This record gives sequence, structure tokens and C-alpha cells, in this order.
Amino acid sequence: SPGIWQLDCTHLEGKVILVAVHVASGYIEAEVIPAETGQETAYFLLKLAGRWPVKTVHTDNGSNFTSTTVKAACWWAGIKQEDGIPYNPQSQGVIESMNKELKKIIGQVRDQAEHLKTAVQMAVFIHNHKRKGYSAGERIVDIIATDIQ
Amino acid sequence: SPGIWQLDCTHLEGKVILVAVHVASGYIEAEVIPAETGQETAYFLLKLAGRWPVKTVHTDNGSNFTSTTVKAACWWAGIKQEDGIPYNPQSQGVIESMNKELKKIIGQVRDQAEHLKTAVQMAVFIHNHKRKGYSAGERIVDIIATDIQ
Ligand SMILES: CN(Cc1ccc2c(c1C(=O)O)OCO2)C(=O)N[C@@H](C(=O)NC(C)(C)C)c1ccccc1
Ligand SMILES: CN(Cc1ccc2c(c1C(=O)O)OCO2)C(=O)N[C@@H](C(=O)NC(C)(C)C)c1ccccc1
Ligand SMILES: [Cl-]
Ligand SMILES: [Cl-]
Repeated sequence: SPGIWQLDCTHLEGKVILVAVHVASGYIEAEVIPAETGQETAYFLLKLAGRWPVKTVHTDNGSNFTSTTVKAACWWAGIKQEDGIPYNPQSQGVIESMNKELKKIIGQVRDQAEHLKTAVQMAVFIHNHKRKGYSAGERIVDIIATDIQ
Repeated sequence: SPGIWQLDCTHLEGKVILVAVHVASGYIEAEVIPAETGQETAYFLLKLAGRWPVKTVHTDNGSNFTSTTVKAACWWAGIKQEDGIPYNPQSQGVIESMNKELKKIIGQVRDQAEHLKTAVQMAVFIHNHKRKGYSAGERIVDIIATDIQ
């Protein structure tokens, strides 16, 4: 449970935003890419797994699930790929709500950045620091420290 | 102390690798860029601060310290910029040793990646997971959870 992440892909300004959400905390990492490809997803996972202890990934669609480069990256990083099919329905509407929320934060910061990628990183910052009260960034640290001890 | 990071910039294959080290733990994040510019450094810091609670950054050289874009990013993210002048000299030997170590890991994985950037991310993974026994990734989580409670 401390090691479960969900991939999510959303669109804005004719570009793609790739998001990884730490399920138990709501913490996210995100990037802007021109298109969702196996290779971009593979590279993103590799970055994620070097930064946080990623045990399981619920991939966002079947193409990435099937991608040989995504599989090679998951093999390399020790990640177990699963089919993020929502038996928990809330999780599906949780994503949709997250995408909406994230686009809301992006629009609020949009004017402070020339490039979408900067605005996305500002939005990641705001999301992870927003106190709900613990922040998502505080929750992920706590969940994983607990898991270690 | 849980919030202190050090920037470091090293060279390989005619490219630049930008590294942020969490001083208390030895944990790192890293990226490949074509050249160290104010803007690249600013963007990197913005990414870092949305992911970990960055309070202080010891910048790697005076150009980045002076850069208006680096200052704007640090203002935005709430980061206090300092001049990473090694008042403790090592420190300075610690970085040099880290750069050497990191290039050693890169050469060991180099054949498993077409592009240098992938090899760098493999090396970050190996570095952060290497048990030394707690890993750097375990140490940073523990230091920050402690700080929260
Ligand atoms: C802290 N930032 C954000 C930032 C940091 C690093 C980056 C960025 C950006 C970005 O604006 O997307 O793009 C790549 O690396 C600024 O100070 N941005 C200024 C600005 O002069 N931006 C540049 C230098 C023309 C790119 C700005 C210009 C226009 C409008 C609003 C702000
Ligand atoms: C898990 N990875 C690493 C990887 C993942 C994602 C990426 C990458 C790379 C990379 O190799 O740098 O480049 C950007 O997005 C592989 O399976 N690499 C293969 C491979 O065929 N890679 C491509 C498809 C030619 C890019 C490989 C090619 C040559 C030598 C060794 C391995
Ligand atoms: Cl944070
Ligand atoms: Cl880790």
C-alpha cells in the first residue's frame, strides 16, 4: 500500500500531462510530454522509481500496459505492473476529479509561467503542499517512514 | 537541516548533469541538460521543491546565485538561496567524491540505455537504493517524517 502508484494522462493546450499519483496520500509527480508513448511512460516511471519506493503501478490504459519499453523499465526498476481497472469506482471519479482540480490549479498559476511545463510544476507544488490538516507531501513521507520501521 | 539541499553540476559525454543532493541523507535528484543556464537551474529547483520540502539551497556557483530566473523560482517556491561556499571544506571533497561515484554508476549501467539521460536516471535509482544499513532514500524519508512530528 505504501508502494502503490496510479498513472494518469490528461490533456491541455494541445499537449499531454502525465501524472503519477501515490494512492494512499494523493501525492503527485507530473510532466508535460508532446504525446503519450511507451517510451515517455517508461522514462517517467524510471524517474519516479529512483525517487520513491515504487512497488506497484496501475497503468493508465492498455497500450502502456502492453508496451515493451514500459515492461522493460518496470522489469529494470523492480515495479509490478497492474491493470488499473477500477473495482473501486471512487478511484475512477477520483482521477477525473484530480484532473479537474489540477487543471484548476494550472489556470490559477498560468499567467506566472511562459511555458505550460512550468505551470504544471507550480501546480504540482501547490497540490502537494496544500494542507487538508496534513498535506499530501506530509502524508507520503509519514506512510513510508512507518513502512520502513 | 531536513530542508537543506546542495546543487552540483558535472560533465559527461559533452553534456551537463545537474544534481541536487539532500545534505543530511545523501539522497539525490538529477537531470541531463545541454548547458547549465539560469533557466534550467530555476526549472530544476521548481521541480525539486514541489516534490520535497526544500527550505534552503546551496547553489553550485555564482552565476546561478546571481541569475534573476533562479531568484524568481526560489522566491516562488519559498526557497532560501545561499552561497554553497564550503566553510567546511568537505563538503567540497564530498561533492567531488559523489560526482566520481555517480559517473562510476553511470558507466556500469551505460550499456543498458540508448540515451545518457536514461543512464543518469538508472544511476539515481541505484544511488538512492544502495544500502549503506539504511539507504539514502530511507534516510531522507525518516529525517523528514521526524521533522513533521
Ligand atoms: C520563475 N520563472 C518561471 C520559469 C522558470 C524557469 C524556466 C521557465 C519558466 C517559465 O516562465 O516558463 O521556462 C523554462 O525554464 C520566471 O521567472 N519566468 C519568467 C521568465 O523570464 N521566463 C523565461 C526565462 C522567459 C523562460 C516569466 C516570463 C513570462 C511570463 C511569466 C514569467
Ligand atoms: C527501458 N529502456 C530504457 C529507456 C526507456 C525509455 C526511454 C529511453 C530508454 C533508453 O534506452 O534510453 O529513451 C527514452 O525513453 C529500454 O528498453 N531501452 C532500450 C530501447 O530500445 N530504448 C529505445 C526504445 C530505443 C528508446 C535499449 C536500447 C539500446 C540499448 C539498451 C536498451
Ligand atoms: Cl512538499
Ligand atoms: Cl528509493
